Amino acid sequence: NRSLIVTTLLEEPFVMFRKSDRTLYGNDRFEGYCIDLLKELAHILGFSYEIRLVEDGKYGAQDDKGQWNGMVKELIDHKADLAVAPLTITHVREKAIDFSKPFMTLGVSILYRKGTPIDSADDLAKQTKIEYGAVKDGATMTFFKKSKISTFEKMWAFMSSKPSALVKNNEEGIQRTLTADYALLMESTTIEYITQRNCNLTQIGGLIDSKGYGIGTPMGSPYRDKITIAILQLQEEDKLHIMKEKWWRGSGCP
Ligand SMILES: CNC(=O)CC[C@H](C[C@H](N)C(=O)O)C(=O)O
Ligand SMILES: [Cl-]
Ligand SMILES: [K+]
Ligand SMILES: [K+]
Repeated sequence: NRSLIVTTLLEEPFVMFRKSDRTLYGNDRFEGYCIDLLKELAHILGFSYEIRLVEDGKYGAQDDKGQWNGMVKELIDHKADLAVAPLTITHVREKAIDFSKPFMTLGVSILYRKGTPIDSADDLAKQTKIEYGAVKDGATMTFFKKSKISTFEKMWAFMSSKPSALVKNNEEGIQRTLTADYALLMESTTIEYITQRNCNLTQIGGLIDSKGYGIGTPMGSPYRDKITIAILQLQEEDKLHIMKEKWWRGSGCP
């Protein structure tokens, strides 16, 4: 009956500061695919919300003692009711929080400058001249850390010995690919957005795995089921496809 606390972080084109001459405040500060999604869920389900940026700016991972951070920790501590963001649904996380059914499907792939004609992950793993890494404390990093696939094991070994291989966020990571001989391990629908706008960057290879984004909730949340059905209904009508086209719609690359 109360407004729901929504945790998030800034990530183009999912959650961004809207442009204005005015100083903005409250929910009005934000726009993007997840905000559009949040509005539709709120309309369909009849709830209100207050959006808050997660203080540590992280999605969430476990430390050596097994303690979480990021939005995942916000849910665990019940400081937020929902995590509305491009939050990857993973089995390791389902151990701490719950998820709606996925609202978007994606996979891990490679972002790299057009040039050295690498064609796959295997090529990166067998060398060190081209450094590579991932966003710290995100799903992609954790995927590598936990993998039993020989190649990805080789990659994690490399990433974790190399001090700045793992970057604070996408913005930092993308910049590194543009200024250093560096490849970023990143999620594919994001790679898609970036390579349409940065014509010297490209995706290398295809998708190495396949997973989903979902809305996070505290374990046992009373909103989770209701969110899932609304999401399912949005997909049936191709609305999430249309919504994506809206925010990915950009000026192409020769
Ligand atoms: C769409 N957001 C990003 O690419 C930022 C980092 C992401 C965050 C990831 N979806 C996660 O849930 O931890 C990643 O680790 O690949
Ligand atoms: Cl905030
Ligand atoms: K402003
Ligand atoms: K209300």
